[PDB]
Amino acid sequence: MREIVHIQGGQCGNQIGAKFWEVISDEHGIDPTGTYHGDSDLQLERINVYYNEATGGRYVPRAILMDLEPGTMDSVRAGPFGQLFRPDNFVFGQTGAGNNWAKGHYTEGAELIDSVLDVVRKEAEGCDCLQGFQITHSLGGGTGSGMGTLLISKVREEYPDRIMETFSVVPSPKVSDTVVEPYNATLSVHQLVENADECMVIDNEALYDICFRTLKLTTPTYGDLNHLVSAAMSGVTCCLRFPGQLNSDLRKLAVNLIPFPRLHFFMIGFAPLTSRGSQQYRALTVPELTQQMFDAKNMMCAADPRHGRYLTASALFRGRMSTKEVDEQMLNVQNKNSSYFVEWIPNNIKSSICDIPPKGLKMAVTFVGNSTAIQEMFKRVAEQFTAMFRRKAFLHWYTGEGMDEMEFTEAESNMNDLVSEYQQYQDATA
Amino acid sequence: MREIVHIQGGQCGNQIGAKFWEVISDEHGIDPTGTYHGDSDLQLERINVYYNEATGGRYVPRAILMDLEPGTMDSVRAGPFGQLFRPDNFVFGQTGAGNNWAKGHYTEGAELIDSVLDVVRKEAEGCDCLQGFQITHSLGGGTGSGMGTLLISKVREEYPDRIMETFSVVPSPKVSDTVVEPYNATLSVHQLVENADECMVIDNEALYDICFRTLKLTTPTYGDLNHLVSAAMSGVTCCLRFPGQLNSDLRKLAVNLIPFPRLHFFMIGFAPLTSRGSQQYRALTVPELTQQMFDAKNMMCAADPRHGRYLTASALFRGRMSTKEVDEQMLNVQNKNSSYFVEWIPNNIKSSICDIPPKGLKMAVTFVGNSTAIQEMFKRVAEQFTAMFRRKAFLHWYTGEGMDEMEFTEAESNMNDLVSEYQQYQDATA
Amino acid sequence: IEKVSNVKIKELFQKDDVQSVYKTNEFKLSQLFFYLKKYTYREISRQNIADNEISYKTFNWFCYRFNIYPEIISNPKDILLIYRSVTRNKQVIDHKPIGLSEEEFKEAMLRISIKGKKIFNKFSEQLQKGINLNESEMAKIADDENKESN
Amino acid sequence: MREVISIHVGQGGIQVGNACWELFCLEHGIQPDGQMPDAFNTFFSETGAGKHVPRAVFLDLEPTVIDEVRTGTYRQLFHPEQLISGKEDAANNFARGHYTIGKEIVDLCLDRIRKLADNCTGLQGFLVFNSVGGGTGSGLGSLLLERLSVDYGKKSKLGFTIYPSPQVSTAVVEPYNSILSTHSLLEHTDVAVMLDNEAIYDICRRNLDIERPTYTNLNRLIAQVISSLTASLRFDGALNVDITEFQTNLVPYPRIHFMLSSYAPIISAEKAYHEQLSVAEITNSAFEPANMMAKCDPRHGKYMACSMMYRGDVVPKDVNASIATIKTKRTIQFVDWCPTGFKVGINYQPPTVVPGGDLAKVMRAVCMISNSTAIAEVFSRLDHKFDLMYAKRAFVHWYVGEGMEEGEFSEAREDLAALEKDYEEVGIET
Amino acid sequence: MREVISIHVGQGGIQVGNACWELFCLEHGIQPDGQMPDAFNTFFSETGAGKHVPRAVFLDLEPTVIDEVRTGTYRQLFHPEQLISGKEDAANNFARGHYTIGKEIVDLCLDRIRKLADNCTGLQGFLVFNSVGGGTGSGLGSLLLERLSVDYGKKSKLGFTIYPSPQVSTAVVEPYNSILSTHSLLEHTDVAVMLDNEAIYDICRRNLDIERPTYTNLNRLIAQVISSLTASLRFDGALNVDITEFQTNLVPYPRIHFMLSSYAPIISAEKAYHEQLSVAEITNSAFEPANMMAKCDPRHGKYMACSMMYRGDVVPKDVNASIATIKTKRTIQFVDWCPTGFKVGINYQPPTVVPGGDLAKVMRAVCMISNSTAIAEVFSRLDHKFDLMYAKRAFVHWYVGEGMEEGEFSEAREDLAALEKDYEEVGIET
Ligand SMILES: Nc1nc2c(ncn2[C@@H]2O[C@H](COP(=O)(O)OP(=O)(O)OP(=O)(O)O)[C@@H](O)[C@H]2O)c(=O)[nH]1
Ligand SMILES: Nc1nc2c(ncn2[C@@H]2O[C@H](COP(=O)(O)OP(=O)(O)OP(=O)(O)O)[C@@H](O)[C@H]2O)c(=O)[nH]1
Ligand SMILES: Nc1nc2c(ncn2[C@@H]2O[C@H](COP(=O)(O)OP(=O)(O)O)[C@@H](O)[C@H]2O)c(=O)[nH]1
Ligand SMILES: Nc1nc2c(ncn2[C@@H]2O[C@H](COP(=O)(O)OP(=O)(O)O)[C@@H](O)[C@H]2O)c(=O)[nH]1
Ligand SMILES: [Mg+2]
Ligand SMILES: [Mg+2]
Repeated sequence: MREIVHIQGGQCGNQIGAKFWEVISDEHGIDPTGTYHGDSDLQLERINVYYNEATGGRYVPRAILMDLEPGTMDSVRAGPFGQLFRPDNFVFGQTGAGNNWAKGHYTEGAELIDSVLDVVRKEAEGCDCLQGFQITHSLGGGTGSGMGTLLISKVREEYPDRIMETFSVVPSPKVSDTVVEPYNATLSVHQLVENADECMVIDNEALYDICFRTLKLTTPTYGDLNHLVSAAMSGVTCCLRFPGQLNSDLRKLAVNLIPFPRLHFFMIGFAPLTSRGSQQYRALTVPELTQQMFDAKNMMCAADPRHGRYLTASALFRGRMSTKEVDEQMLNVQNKNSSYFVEWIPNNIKSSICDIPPKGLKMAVTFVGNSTAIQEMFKRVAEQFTAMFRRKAFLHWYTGEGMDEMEFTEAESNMNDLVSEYQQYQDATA
Repeated sequence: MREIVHIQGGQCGNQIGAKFWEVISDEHGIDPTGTYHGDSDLQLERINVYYNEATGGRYVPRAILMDLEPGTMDSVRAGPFGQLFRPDNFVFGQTGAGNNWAKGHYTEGAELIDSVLDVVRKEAEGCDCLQGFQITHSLGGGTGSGMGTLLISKVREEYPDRIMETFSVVPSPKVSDTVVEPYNATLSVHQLVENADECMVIDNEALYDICFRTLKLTTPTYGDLNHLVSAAMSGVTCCLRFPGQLNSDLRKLAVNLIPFPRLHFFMIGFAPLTSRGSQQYRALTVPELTQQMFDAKNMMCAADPRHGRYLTASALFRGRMSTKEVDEQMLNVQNKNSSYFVEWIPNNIKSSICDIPPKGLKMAVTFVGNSTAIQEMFKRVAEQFTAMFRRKAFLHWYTGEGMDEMEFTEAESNMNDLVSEYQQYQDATA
Repeated sequence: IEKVSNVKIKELFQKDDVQSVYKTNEFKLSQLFFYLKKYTYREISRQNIADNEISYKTFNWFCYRFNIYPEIISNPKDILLIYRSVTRNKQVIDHKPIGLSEEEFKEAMLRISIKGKKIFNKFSEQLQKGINLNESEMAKIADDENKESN
Repeated sequence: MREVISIHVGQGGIQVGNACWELFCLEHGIQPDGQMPDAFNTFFSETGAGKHVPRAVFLDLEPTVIDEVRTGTYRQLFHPEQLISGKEDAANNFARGHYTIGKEIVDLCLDRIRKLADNCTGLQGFLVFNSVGGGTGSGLGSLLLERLSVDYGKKSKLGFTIYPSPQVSTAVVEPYNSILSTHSLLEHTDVAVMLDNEAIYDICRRNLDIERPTYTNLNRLIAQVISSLTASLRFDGALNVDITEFQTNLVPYPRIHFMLSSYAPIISAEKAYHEQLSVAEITNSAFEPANMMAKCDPRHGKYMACSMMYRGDVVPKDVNASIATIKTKRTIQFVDWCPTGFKVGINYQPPTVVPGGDLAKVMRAVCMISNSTAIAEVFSRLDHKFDLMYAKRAFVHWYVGEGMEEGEFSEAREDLAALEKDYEEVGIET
Repeated sequence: MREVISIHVGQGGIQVGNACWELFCLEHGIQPDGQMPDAFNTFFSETGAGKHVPRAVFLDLEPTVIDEVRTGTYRQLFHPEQLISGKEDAANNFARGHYTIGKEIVDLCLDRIRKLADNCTGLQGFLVFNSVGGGTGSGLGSLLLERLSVDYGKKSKLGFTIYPSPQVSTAVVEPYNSILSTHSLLEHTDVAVMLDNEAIYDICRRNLDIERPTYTNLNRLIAQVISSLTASLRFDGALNVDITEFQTNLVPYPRIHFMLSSYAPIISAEKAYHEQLSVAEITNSAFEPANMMAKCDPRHGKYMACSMMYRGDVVPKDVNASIATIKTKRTIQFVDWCPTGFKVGINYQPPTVVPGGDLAKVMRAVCMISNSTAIAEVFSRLDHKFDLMYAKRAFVHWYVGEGMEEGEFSEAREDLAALEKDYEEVGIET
C-alpha cells in the first residue's frame, strides 16, 4: 500500500538510479536475478512499495527509464543489477538533444513523450493506493532538464492530488562541465517551482568536498557520489517500508516542512560518515549523530547554512534508540543555536524514529532542512545567466527551434522574484 | 459432437491453413506423424471437433484443400505437419486462373468444382452433428476469390440451416501486389454478403503495422502474419473444445453479434502481444488484457475504430479467472467510452470464459466487434474500382470469358448500397 | 476587512442580469444545460450526482470549451471559486459530489465573469463603445488578452 | 412420507444444482459415492441396500456441463439416465428452445418426471432452477412449466430464477428472452424468487471480503438459502412451516408472487467469533437494504408480507422482542391493509458448513422471504431496455426465423404493462 | 452487569491501548491467546465456551501499527474485524481526518460501536484515547465524539488526551490541530485528563532512575493509572466509586472539566523494600508538585476538588489522619467556596505487576485525580504558540485546501479566550 513509482531521465539520473536500485535491492536481500535470499521476515512485508510481482516468484522494479539517446541505457543494462529493469520500460530516441533545452522540450521531447507517458499511465493506474512519484534528473543537461520538467507538468495535470518528489542536481560554478549550463538551469527552475511538491538540490562540488574532507579517500569517483546520493534517497522512505515508533510518510513531511506553497527547496545530508581508518575509533551515540547532522560541511550543497536562518528542520533517525534522548538532544540543538532559527515559528524541528537500521550500521540519520541560505545558489546562477544573456551569446541555438527571448525574460524575472520572496521571510520579525 | 470441417482455397488460404493446423496440432499434442503424445486428459475428450479417427490410432484432419494450380499444395506437403492431410482431399487443376476472377468462377472453376464438392459432401454427410463450415481465402486473387465464393453459394444451397464462417483477406491500397485487385475484390464482396453467415476481414497492412509496433521485431515475414491469424482463428472455437464457466458456440456469437442479417462483417484482434525483451516486465492481469484488447492499433484491420461507433462487441477470455472482475471491467470499458457505443442498444458487450489457456500463456483474449468503422474499406475499394472501371481498363480479359459489364454495374451498385445502409444505423438515434 | 468582503456578495447573484444568464441557464437546461447534463450522463460518477445536476468536471469542461477560460476568466482557480460560491450552501450527502442543482455551475460562471473582468471586460468595453464585436474581433481580443496574461 | 423434486435446466441451473447437491449430501452424512459410511427421505430415495439416489433431474441441450458432471467425483451418485442431454445448443435464442429443439427433448424429461413421481407418496411440490437470460434455460423452463401445469394441476412449483443485473450483463440480447420467459411463468408458477448476480457480488465483497469471486461462491450462498428454506421439512422444530403454507401467507393476489430474499449472518471465520451474533443483530442485518439478495431498494416501496426462517438455538420470545423493534422503526413501513405481516419459523438444526468454503460455522442464522411493492423497478428497467431495441426491430430476424410469430413480442409487453399497473394499484392506501 | 467500552484512535492511542491490554489480561488471569488456563465482565465478554473478547476497538488510517498488532502474540485475542484500518494517512493534517478521509471510515466505526453496545446491558460509559498533536488522532477523535454525543446522548465519555509538552515537541504544526481539537472536545467530552510526555519523562528519570526511557515505559504508567481508576468497578471495596459519580464531585461547572493526575508510589525493586511505604508518606508524595503527571505547577493556582483512589490494605482512619495533615499545610490552599474538597475511595486489590516492567510489587498505592485552577498556563502557552504563526498565516494553505474554511481558526481562538477568562473568573474569592 501507499507505494510510489520511480521515473528517471537523462544520463545523470540514470546513473543515480543505477545505484539507488542496487542499494534498495541489497537492503531487501534481492539478488541481481530477482530472487529473494533475505534473512528477516520484515524484508518481505512491505516489498510492494518499490517492487512488482511476476510469475515465477521474481521481483521487478516499477521504474521507467527515458533518455533522448540510447547509449546510457544500453550501458546500464550490462552493469550489476541491470537485469531487474523490465525491457518494456526502456524508451529512447535516435537523435539526442545536445545539451540544448529547446530541443529537449519543444521539438524532440514533445513527440517522444507520448510513449513514455503511456507506460507511466499504465504503471500508475494499476497500483493499489498511489502515494506519489519521485524524479531524479540533472539541471545541467538539455534533454534531462527539458523532458523531465515537461513530464512533471504533464503528470501534475493528470494527478493533482498526489505528491511529487524531485531530486535535482544544479550546476555549480566551481566544477563546470558545460558552457550552456546557466541557460537550461534558469529555464528549468522556472517550470520546477510551479509543479513540484518537493525539490531536493544536490551539488557535485559539495559531494567532492565531503568525500575529500570527511571520508578522506584519495580518489573520488562518480560511484561514491552516487552511493552517497543513494543512501540519502533511501533514508527518506525507510519508515514507510519498516515499522517504527513514529511512522511518517512523505505527505507528513510535506505538511510539516513547507510553510508556504512556493518554498519547497530543501538541502539534505546523511550521517554518520567516517573514514575507513577511523571507523573503529568512533562510538555511535545520539549526540555523535546529531552533532554531525547539523554540521555545515555535512550538507549535500555548497550553500552555507550559518549564512541564514532555518525556517524548519526534519530528522529521520534509524535503529533502536530511546525517544527521550532524541527529544532532549533536538531541544538542545535548538537552544544553543537560537540565532540561526527563525523566531516567529516555535518548535520548528520534526523527528521520527525507525527501528530498522541500514545493513551494516547500527544507527543512521537523514536530515532535511528548509533554510533561507539556499538563496545564494539562485543568486549565482542568475548572475551567470545575466552575464551571458546580455550579449545574446549562444542564443541562436535556442531561438532556432521556436523559442524566443521573451520566455528568457519571464524566466529571469520569476527566478529573481523567487529569490526576493524567499529572503523576505528571513528579515521578517514578530 | 457439434464439429466443423475445414475448407481452404487459393495460395493465401493454403498458407493460412498450413499454420492453423500446426497450431491446432500443437495445442492438442498431436505429433506430425499423427500420434498423440499429450499430457492432459482434456486434450482428447473433444478431439472429434477437428480430427477424424482411422485405423492404427492416428488422427487425420477433416480439411479439404483446393486450388487451380498444383504448386502450392505440392509445397505445403513437404512442410512440417504436412503429412497429416489425407492425399485424397487434394484436388487441383492443370491450368490456373491468372488472378482473373472470370476464369476462376465461370469457365475453369465451374467444371472442377464437382470433384471438390463430392469430397465436401462425403465429409459433411458422415459427421455426428454438423455445426458448420469455416472458409479461409483471399479476395486479392482470381482463383481463390472466384471458386471459394461460388463454393459458398453451392454449400449454402444444400445446407441452409448450418452456420458458415469466412476469414477473408481484402486487398489494401497501401501494400498492393496485384493491379487487378479492385475488380475481383468488388465482384467477390457482391456474392459474399448474400451467403456467408459470418465474415472476418484481415489486412496485410494491419498485420505489418502490428508486427512493427507492438512486437517490435525487425524483419516480419509471412510466417508471423500467418501465426497471428492462426492464433486469432483458434481463439474463437476454444470454448467449444474445452470446458468453461460460460460455454458459447459459434451460433451463440451469431445470435448476439449480428443485429440485422446483412451486417455480418467483423474485425478482430488478439491479446496479449508483447515483445521478447518486454515479456518479463509485463504482468498478466484482466485490466492489462482489456486495455490492450480495445486498443485501436491492436485491430487486425487498418480501419480506425474510433472513427465510428460499435454496434456490439464480444470477448472470449481464456484461462482461470474471476468472473466478477471480467464483468466489472467490461462495464468500465463501456462507461468511459460511451461516445463510441451506439445508444439505442444497451449492454452491447458479450463475454465468455474458458478455463483452458493457450499453451505457454496463462491468460488470453480474442476480440470480435461489429463496428460501423468498417465502411472506410469498402469506400476505398469502390473508389479504386470506379477510378479503374470508367476507362474500361483490363475489362477485355473479363469480358472474353462470357462476363459482361452489367454484372460489374450491379456489383458496384449493391456494394454502394451496402456501404450506405451500414452507416445508416450510425446516425440513427432513439 | 474580511467581514466587509463577505457582506459585499449575494446581491450580485440576485440581480436580473445574472439570473437572465441563469434564466438563460434555465434554457441551458432547455438546451445548453441538457447538453451539459448529457455530458455529465457520460460520467459513470453520475450515480453520485442528482439527475438534474452537472458535475464540476462538466462545468470546467464547459468553461474551457466555450472559451470562458482563458478569454473571460484568466485564472482557472476562479472557475473553482465560482463553482464553490454557487454550491456553498449544499452539504455533501453520502459522499456524493456536489452537482449544479439549479445553479452552482451558474454561480461558478458568475464568479468567472466577476472573478476576472479580463476578456469579457474588454468585450463589454468594446460593446459599450457601440462597436459590434464580430467573432473575428472577439477572437483577436481574446488572443491579445491571453498573450498579455501569459 | 414427504417429498420434493428439483428440476435443473441450463448451464446456470446445473451449476447451482451441483452447489446445492454437495450441501445436501454433506448435511445428511452421505458420501459422494452415495453410501452412508429418517430425514433423508425428503430429497433422496432408498434403493433397498446401500446407496441413495437424488430426486433431481438435470437438463441441457449443450453437452459440456453434463459431461463434466458425469466424470467428476459425483459420477456414482446420480442415476445414469436422468442426466438428459441434447446435441445442439439453443445459443441464447428463446425461440429455439421453445419451438425447434426443446420439443424433441421435453418428452423424455416428462417421462423421467413421471417415473420419479410414481415413487413418491407424499409429494409436496416441485423446485425448478433456471438462469433466465439464456435460450435453452428460459425456453425449456417455460415449456416444462406449461406441461407440468396441465399434467399435474394443483401441485405447487417454485422457481429460483436469476434475472439480469441492472447494468452488468453478459449477453446483449437477454432482455428479449427475459421478458418472454417472465410472460410465460407469470401465469404458470406459484412462487418466483429474485436472484440477480450484482447484489450477491456486492454481498460477497462487503461481508466475505472476497475481491475476486467466481460463480461457485454465488452458488454456495444460493444453496445455503435453499437449505434454510427446506430445513423445516426434514428436521424437528418448535414452529414448523410447510411449502403449501406459502400462498396463504405471502401471496395476497394470484398475479403478485415475485419476492426478493435475504440471508444473515454472512461472515468469515477470521472475525466471526469476536462478536456474539445475537438474534436481534442478525434480524436487524437481514432487513438492511444493502443485504438484499436482489439489487432492489426496499426503501422505495411498501412491504406486503414477510416470511422469515430461523434455525439454531433461537428462542421464540427473543424473536418476538426483535419483531417489535422492527415494527418500531420509521424507515420500514408496511402497507395499510396489512396490520401484521410476519410469519415466523423456528428450527433447531444449525446451518452446516462446507469444507473449503467461505462461510464459517455459527449457531444462529436467519433467512427471510419478503414480498414488497418495490420490485416494480426491475420490471420497469427491463421494459425500458426492451423498448429501445424493439423500436427498430433489432435482432428480431433471429426469432421470426425459428417459428415464432411477429405479434408474440407485443403481448409480453402488454402483460408487463398490466403487471406494473397492478403493482401500482395494490400499493395505494384506502 | 456493568460494562465500559474503550476507543483507541491514532498511533499513540493504539500504542497506549496495547499497554493497557497487556495489564488487564494479566490482572484477570487471561492468557494472551484469550483462554483461561465474575470480575472479567467489565472489560470482556464471554463467547459461550473458552475465549474472551475485549470490549475495545482500534482505529487508524495508517496501516503499519495495526499490522504489527495483527502479527504479534495478541493476534488471537482481538476480533479480526474490529481493528479498522485505512489506506492513506492524514499526515498530521487535522482537516484531512475531519473532512476528507475520516468521513468514509467513521461509518464502519459507528457500526462496530453499535454492535458492541447491543451486547452490553449495564453500559457505564465510554473511554477514548488519542494523542492530540496528530492529524488522524485529533480529527477522528473529534468526529467520533461528535457522532456519539448525538447517537447516545447522556452516556458518559472520558478522554485521556496527550497534549504537547511546553517546549519539547516532535512536530512543528501540532499547536494548530491541538487548539482545534480542544475546541471540538470542549463542548463534547465529560472528562479530559492531561498527559503530556515531559512530566512523565521527569518522573521516570527521578524515581525509576531510567536515563534512556522509551514510549513503552510511559504507556505502562498510563495503563497503571487507568487500572487504578477502573479497579472499583470489578473488585470488592470498603468505599466504592462509580464512573457516573464524577461530574457530581469533580466538575463544578459544565465548561470546567480539564484536570491533571498523579500516581504514587513509583519505585524500583532495588530500593523499594528498604522503606515501609506507609499511607501517609505515599499520600504526601502524591501531592508533590514534581510528581504531577502533567507539566503544570499546582503551587501557581488554587484547588477546586480532589478525587483520589487508594488500593491495597489501607484503613480509612489512616486516610482521614492523612487528609487532615494535608489540610494543615500552608503551601496547599483550596478555593474559598469549597470547604471540603476530597472524595476518597478505598479498594482491597493491590496493584498487579507486569513481568519485565519497571514498577515493583507493593501492597499500597494511591491515584489522585485533581481539578485545579493552575491548568490555565498550558492553554495560555499553546495560545501564544498558535498566535505567532497565525499572525503570518503560515501553514494555513495545507488546511484551506482540505475543505476547511478560513474563519474556522478564529473561533477556536475565541473559545480558548473564553475558557481562560472563565478560569480567572472562577478562581477569585467572594
Ligand atoms: N448466478 C449464476 N448465474 C449464471 C451462472 N452461469 C450463467 N449464469 C447466468 O446465465 C445467463 C445466461 O444463461 P446461461 O445459464 O449462462 O446459458 P443457458 O441458460 O444454458 O442458455 P444457452 O446460452 O442457450 O446455453 C448469464 O447472463 C448469466 O448471468 C452461474 O453459474 N451462476
Ligand atoms: N505518550 C505517548 N505519546 C505519543 C506516543 N506516540 C506518539 N505520541 C504523541 O503523538 C503526537 C503525534 O501524534 P501521533 O499519535 O504520533 O500520530 P497520529 O495521532 O496517528 O496522527 P498522524 O500523524 O496523522 O498519523 C506526538 O507529538 C507524540 O508526542 C506514545 O507512544 N506515547
Ligand atoms: N553524480 C553523478 N553526476 C554525474 C554523472 N555523470 C554526469 N554527472 C553530472 O551531470 C552533468 C552533465 O549532465 P548531462 O549528462 O549532460 O545530462 P543529460 O543532458 O540529461 O544527458 C555534469 O555536470 C556532471 O556533474 C554520474 O555518474 N554521477
Ligand atoms: N498472410 C499471408 N498472405 C499471403 C501469403 N501469400 C500471399 N499472401 C497474400 O495474398 C495476395 C495474393 O493472393 P494470390 O496468391 O494471388 O491468391 P490466389 O489467386 O488464390 O492464388 C497477396 O496480396 C498477399 O498479400 C502468405 O503466405 N501469408
Ligand atoms: Mg449453455
Ligand atoms: Mg500515524
